[PDB]
Amino acid sequence: PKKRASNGRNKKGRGHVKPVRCVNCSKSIPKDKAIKRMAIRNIVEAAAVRDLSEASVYPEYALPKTYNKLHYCVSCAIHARIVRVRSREDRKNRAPP
Amino acid sequence: SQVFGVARIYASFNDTFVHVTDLSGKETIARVTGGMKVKADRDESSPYAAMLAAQDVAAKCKEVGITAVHVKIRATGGTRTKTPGPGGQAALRALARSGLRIGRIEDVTPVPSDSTRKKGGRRGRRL
Amino acid sequence: SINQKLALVIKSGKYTLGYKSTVKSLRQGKSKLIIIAANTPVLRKSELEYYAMLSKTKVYYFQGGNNELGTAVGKLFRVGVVSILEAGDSDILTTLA
Amino acid sequence: GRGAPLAKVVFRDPYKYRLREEIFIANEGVHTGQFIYAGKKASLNVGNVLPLGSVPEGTIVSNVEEKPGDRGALARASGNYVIIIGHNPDENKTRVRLPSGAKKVISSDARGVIGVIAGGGRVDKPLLKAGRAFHKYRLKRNSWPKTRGVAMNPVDHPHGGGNHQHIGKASTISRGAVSGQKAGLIAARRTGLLRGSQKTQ
Amino acid sequence: AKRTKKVGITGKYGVRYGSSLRRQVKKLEIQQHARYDCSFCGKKTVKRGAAGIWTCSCCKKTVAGGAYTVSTAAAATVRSTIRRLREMVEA
Amino acid sequence: VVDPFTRKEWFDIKAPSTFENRNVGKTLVNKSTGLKSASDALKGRVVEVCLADLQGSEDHSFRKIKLRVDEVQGKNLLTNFHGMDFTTDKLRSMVRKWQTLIEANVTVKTSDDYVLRIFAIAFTRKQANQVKRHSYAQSSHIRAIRKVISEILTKEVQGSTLAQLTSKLIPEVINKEIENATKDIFPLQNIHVRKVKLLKQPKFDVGALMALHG
Amino acid sequence: MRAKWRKKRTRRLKRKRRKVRARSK
RNA sequence: GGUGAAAUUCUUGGAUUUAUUGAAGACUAACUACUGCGAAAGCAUUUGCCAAGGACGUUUUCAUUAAUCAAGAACGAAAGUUAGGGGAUCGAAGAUGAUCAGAUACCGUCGUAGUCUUAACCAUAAACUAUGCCGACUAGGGAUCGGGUGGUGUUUUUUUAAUGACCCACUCGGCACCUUACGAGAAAUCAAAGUCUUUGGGUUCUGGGGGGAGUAUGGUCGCAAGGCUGAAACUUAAAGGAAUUG
Ligand SMILES: [Mg+2]
Ligand SMILES: [Mg+2]
Ligand SMILES: [Mg+2]
Ligand SMILES: [Mg+2]
Ligand SMILES: [Mg+2]
Ligand SMILES: [Mg+2]
Ligand SMILES: [Mg+2]
Ligand SMILES: [Mg+2]
Ligand SMILES: [Mg+2]
Ligand SMILES: [Mg+2]
Ligand SMILES: [Mg+2]
Ligand SMILES: [Mg+2]
Ligand SMILES: [Mg+2]
Ligand SMILES: [Mg+2]
Ligand SMILES: [Mg+2]
Ligand SMILES: [Mg+2]
Ligand SMILES: [Mg+2]
Ligand SMILES: [Mg+2]
Ligand SMILES: [Mg+2]
Ligand SMILES: [Zn+2]
Ligand SMILES: [Zn+2]
Repeated sequence: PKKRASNGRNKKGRGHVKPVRCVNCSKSIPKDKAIKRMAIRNIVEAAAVRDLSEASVYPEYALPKTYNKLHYCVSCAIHARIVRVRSREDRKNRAPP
Repeated sequence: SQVFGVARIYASFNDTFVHVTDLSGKETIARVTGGMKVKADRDESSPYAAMLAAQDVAAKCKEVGITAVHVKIRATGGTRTKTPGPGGQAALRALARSGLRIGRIEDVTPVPSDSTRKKGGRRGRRL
Repeated sequence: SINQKLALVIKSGKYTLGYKSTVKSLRQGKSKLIIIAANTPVLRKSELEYYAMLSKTKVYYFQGGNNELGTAVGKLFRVGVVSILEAGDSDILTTLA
Repeated sequence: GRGAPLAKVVFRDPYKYRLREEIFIANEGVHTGQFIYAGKKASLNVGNVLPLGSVPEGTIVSNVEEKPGDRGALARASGNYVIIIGHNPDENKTRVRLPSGAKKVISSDARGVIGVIAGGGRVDKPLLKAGRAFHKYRLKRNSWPKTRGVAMNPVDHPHGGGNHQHIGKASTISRGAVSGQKAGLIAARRTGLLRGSQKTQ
Repeated sequence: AKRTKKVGITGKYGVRYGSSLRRQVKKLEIQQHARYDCSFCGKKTVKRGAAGIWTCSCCKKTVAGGAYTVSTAAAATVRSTIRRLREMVEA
Repeated sequence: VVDPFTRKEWFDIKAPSTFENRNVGKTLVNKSTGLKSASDALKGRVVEVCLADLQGSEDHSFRKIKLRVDEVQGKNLLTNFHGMDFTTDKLRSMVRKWQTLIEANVTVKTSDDYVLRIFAIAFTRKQANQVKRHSYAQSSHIRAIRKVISEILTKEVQGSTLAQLTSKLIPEVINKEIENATKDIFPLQNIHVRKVKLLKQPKFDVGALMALHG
Repeated sequence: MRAKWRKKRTRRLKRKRRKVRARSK
C-alpha cells in the first residue's frame, strides 16, 4: 500500500512541477521530488592550503570557495548520498542531520 | 615583483588539462596534459598523472618567461557534471609546490541558464 | 482616452460625418476640431488641412482606419473624417487635442 | 509563361524631356501608384533599388545583379530572394545567400531591390490534371509531355529496348561523358531517397 | 441547406484525382477566390486574377502579393525585418 | 629543432588612467618581419585581472575588469575599458536560500559614444527583530525596485563616457543611490552592478584614446 | 506479461483481424 | 574522446585545450520553498498591451435568481497525424564498437523521424489526493500565503511626523504540517475515510467472484493510429486487500 503521505516528495496543490536532470545518471526527475545537496567546498583542500600561502603572493590572500547545487535521482541518491534507509517510524523525521 | 601568466586548469574525468598562457590569453606557454605522463587510458585523470604533468608544465613556464601565474580552475561544464575532476587538486598542489607564485584564482566553469537537453535520455544511464 | 472623449462628443453634441459636409463646416467656420482617419488618401488629407488653417481649425490625426473611426463615432459605416461643430460636455477642444 | 507579376515603372529622363518606362519584377507588397527610389543614397523600403553595399545585413533583396550594372540576375522567380550575410568594405564586397542555398560574394555596387518577389506559393497547389500542366508549358516551351527513355527502342535512347523495361546499366553518368551518353543522373555524387535535413551549414 | 458534407468548392472535380489532392487544392482555391480588405480605402473589394496580382473593385489600386493569397507569410516577416533594419539607419 | 621561444618577441602591458598601477603584465608575440609584423597582428587582445590586484586594496577582491589593447608604441602597449565582471565565488555566495533575488538591466549610450549594457542585482534582507525565517518581497515591490534601478542607471550612464562612468563605478556611487530610493519600498542588501558589457565602440580616435596616458 | 505489452499484443491482433475481414468486405 | 575496462571515432586537417568575435535554434539554471495561481491539462527572464479571476473590505445593488446533473458542449500532458516553417540540442528507427553461450538490449558511436512554431486533427496518461459536488455539525496546536482591523509596538531621522519594512493580538479566506482520538476502519490509516443495525440533509456517477476480455459484434467518431459505446459461449474455487511471523 501507500508508503508515504508526501507520496514521492513535497507536491501539494500543484499537479505539475518541472523536471530536472540528475547530476549522476542524468535521469529526469521532478524538481520537488528530487533531492538537493548544496556543494560548498573550498577550491583547494585539507592539504594544499598550507603550501598555498607558502607559494602565494598577498598576505593570506582570500580563499574563494565554490558553490554548486547537486540534484540526485533517488536511485542515484540511494546508491551513495543521503539515504541509508529508515525504519517505518524513522522515515517521518524530516530533521536534516 | 614577478612576471604574470595565467594557468587555467581544466580538470574533467578521464583527463586533466594544465596549460599556462599569456595574461591576455591569446598566446601560449607550453601545455602537458594529464594523459601524456602515463599510459593506461584508465589512469588518464589520476592525481599521480596530474602531478607529473603539473611538473613538466611548471618547468617550461619558468624555462621561458613566467615566474608567476593566476589560475582559473575548470570542470566539464555545460550540461555536464559541473563538479571538478580528481587531478585538478594534484595539479595546483604540485605547481605551487614546484616553486611558482600564485594569486587571485577563481572558477571559470561554464554554467548555463539551464538548457540544451542533457544526454542520457529521460530514463537515465542505467547500469 | 481619445475615443472615450469622442463618444462623449457624440452623445452630448453636434457633428458632421464625411468629406463633403465637413468642408461645408470648414468653409462656414462652424468647425472647431476635425478628425482625420489614418488611411484616408494624402491628397484629401492635404486639402482638408489647407481649408483647416484657413479657418484656423485645429486638426487631429486619428490613428486607425476609416472603418474604426466609424465605430469611434458609434456608426456602422466607415467614416474618413469627422467635424466637431459643437463640443458636448466633452473637453476634447481644450485637452491634449 | 512567368510565375511572378511584372511592375511597369515610369521614370523621368534626366538628359531629355520624355518618360522612359522600365519593367521590374514586382516585389510582393509593391502596389500601383507607389513611388520607387533607385540609387546609392535611396532609403530602404520594399520596392526601392539600392546597391548591396548600402544595406545592413539581414536585408532581403530581389532581382540582384551579379556584376554591378548587369541589370539584375539572381532570385527572380516568384517567391525567391537573396539575403545579405555580410560586407568586406576594403575591396568592397557583399556576401549573399542565394535561393539555391549557395553563398556568393559580389561587388558592393551590385544592385538589389528590397524585399521578395510576388506570386510566392505558386508551386504549393497541385496541377491536378494533365491539361493544367499542358496549358502551363504551352506558354513556356515544348518540353511536355515526357516519354520515358525506357519505353523507347535502343535506336532512340541509352535506356531503350529490352524484353522488360529496365535501365540495364547504372543511370549515373560521368561528367566526362559525351553527347548522346548523358541521360540519367549526371555527375551524381549520391542518389536514393534523401533522409535527413538538407540545409547548408 | 448545406449542399456537401466536405468537398465544398472541390466538388467540381467529382471522384477524380483522389481525396488528398482535392483537400490540398480546395485550401488554396478558397484562398485565391475570396474577397480581401483593401489597405488603402478599407472596403473588402480586393480579388485576384493572374497569380500574384490583387486589385480592388473600386479605387482601382493593384497590389502585388502571393500567388493564392494577398499577403504571404514570408512577405510579412520580411515587412517587419525591413522595419527593424531601417530604424537602425534612423536612430 | 625550433623552440619558438628562441624566436618570440616579448612585451609588457600598460594600463589606463583611473586606477593604481598602470603596469600590468607581460606577453609574447613574434618578431615583426616583413609580411606579418608583430604590431598590427594581435595587439587588440584582451586581458582580465582583478582590480583588487590593480587597485591594491582588498575591499575590491571581486569585480574583474576586461581591458582591450588598442595602440602600441616601442615595446609599450596601452589598453582601454572592455568590460566588467564579477567573481563566480562572490555571486555563488551571494545567492542564498530563504531570500528573494532581484535583477535588471538596460542598454544605453555614453558621451563618447560607447554603448553598453549594465546589470544589477539585489537581495531582500531580514531587518533586525524579524522573527519570520524567510523575508520575501511582494512582486509589486520587485517590479518597482527594477523600475527605480532602471531610471537610476539610465542617468549614471551618458555622463562623460566610461571615463567618468568607470570613475562613477569604482567607488560604487550607484550602489547607495539605489539603496537610497529603494529603502522606501523594501529593505534589501548587497546591491551591486555585477556586470557591464561593451557591444558598440564608436571609433579609434587616437586623439581621445591618448587622454589616459602620460 | 506486462499489461502494457499485453495491450499492444491485442492492439496488433485486432488490426490484423481488421485486415483479414476487409479482404472479404 | 569515452568506459568497470575498451573499442568504434577524432587528430600536419594542428586535433583536444586557448583567445577573439559571429551565427542558429532551444531553454529560462542559482534565487525555488512541504511557497503562488488556474476548472483540469498546466503555469517561473524583462517590459508594453489585451481582456479575465479569487480572497478581502462593504449600514451599495437585485431578491430565490439556487444545489447537482443523463443528453449535449468548451478545454484537455506526452506521443502520434496533415500542411508550411524551423531543424542548435537530445534523440523511437536503422547502422555500428563492445559486453554475452547468445545480447535483436542494458554501455559507447553515428543518426532518420521527432524534439520548437503556425494552421488543422487526435482526445488519451498511475490525466492520482488511486478519495464526486453543494450544505451542516464534531478538536486541539504552532508556522505560513492573501485581505482587513486594533497599538501613547520596534527599526527607518529630519524636526516630529507621513510612509515602507518589521513585532504583537484578533478575524476572514487559502496551500500544508504537528499532536490527539470522543469517533471510523479488515487493517494500513483517516478532521474525514467522523456525526452508520441508535441505519434517511440534497444530488450526479460507477461496482456485484476470478478468467474469458475491454475480446467478438453492431453503431459512432477519426486521415490514420485509434476513441466512445460494448456482449456471450466456455472455463473456473478461488482471484484479491491490509496486517503478522518466518
Ligand atoms: Mg509494494
Ligand atoms: Mg498531473
Ligand atoms: Mg543499478
Ligand atoms: Mg510534345
Ligand atoms: Mg513520362
Ligand atoms: Mg517522366
Ligand atoms: Mg516499345
Ligand atoms: Mg544506344
Ligand atoms: Mg550506355
Ligand atoms: Mg533497356
Ligand atoms: Mg522498370
Ligand atoms: Mg480481394
Ligand atoms: Mg531565472
Ligand atoms: Mg456527459
Ligand atoms: Mg539498434
Ligand atoms: Mg553485435
Ligand atoms: Mg547483463
Ligand atoms: Mg482512462
Ligand atoms: Mg504604527
Ligand atoms: Zn541519478
Ligand atoms: Zn481600394
